[PDB]
Amino acid sequence: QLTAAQELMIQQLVAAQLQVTPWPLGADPQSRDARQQRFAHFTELAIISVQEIVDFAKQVPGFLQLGREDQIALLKASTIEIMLLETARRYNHETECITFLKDFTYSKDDFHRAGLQVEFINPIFEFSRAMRRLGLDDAEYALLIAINIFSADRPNVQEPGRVEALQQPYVEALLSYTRIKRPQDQLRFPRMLMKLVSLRTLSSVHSEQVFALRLQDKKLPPLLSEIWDVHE
Ligand SMILES: O=S(=O)(c1ccccc1)N(CC(F)(F)F)c1ccc(C(O)(C(F)(F)F)C(F)(F)F)cc1
Repeated sequence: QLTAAQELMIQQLVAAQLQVTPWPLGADPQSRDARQQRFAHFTELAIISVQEIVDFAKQVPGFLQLGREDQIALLKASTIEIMLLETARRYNHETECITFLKDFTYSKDDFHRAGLQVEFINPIFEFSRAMRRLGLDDAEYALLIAINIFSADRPNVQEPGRVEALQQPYVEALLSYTRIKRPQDQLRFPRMLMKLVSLRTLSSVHSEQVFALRLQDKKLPPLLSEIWDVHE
């Protein structure tokens, strides 16, 4: 059984988890102004997602207690990973679209029309598609978000032992939650760890998608820019 202390951390997380420039209508796909406006749209969707991800972290017990520079380094690393996680949650398997809202849905071709490469769009859609077979519930997603944020090995983490100590009760809760929910499915927890590793691959591919877009003269807005640009 889950201990009281685990049922409490899950509930806080779930409760905490409860808490634009228009697509260019009928513009040519080859059109450069249209490709810029599609990019700017996604960019603005993405800005609302870091906002909500930063507001969610502030509510994870311990996070605000951490070094200001560690907060930022933890948020820097995991933003794209958490966005990817959420995209998967919201994927419409009938329609083959990542949904942001409800009338805001995007196919592979939508992303291509914004100047993105198949090298990035294909693996994001495959990850979304493969997440349904895992059948995660609210609590499992939330636990996974919290463990993703408390990753001791991110670039520029100055207090990794503190970060790991904060992670452990969440990994431990997740383990026991999976054993309770699916006693017969002993591959479930390792599958969850496998997604974490996928997220680090897709975070890396996202980074080079951002770089290539710079070579096409497409610049991220300041807020996203400080998260994702490389510069020497
Ligand atoms: O799901 S996203 O976060 C997303 C962003 C905006 C609108 C809808 C969905 N996303 C796809 C992913 F699967 F990776 F999560 C996404 C994130 C970031 C980007 C970009 O960084 C930018 F600039 F558009 F925001 C880029 F296009 F450069 F890759 C594009 C798509």
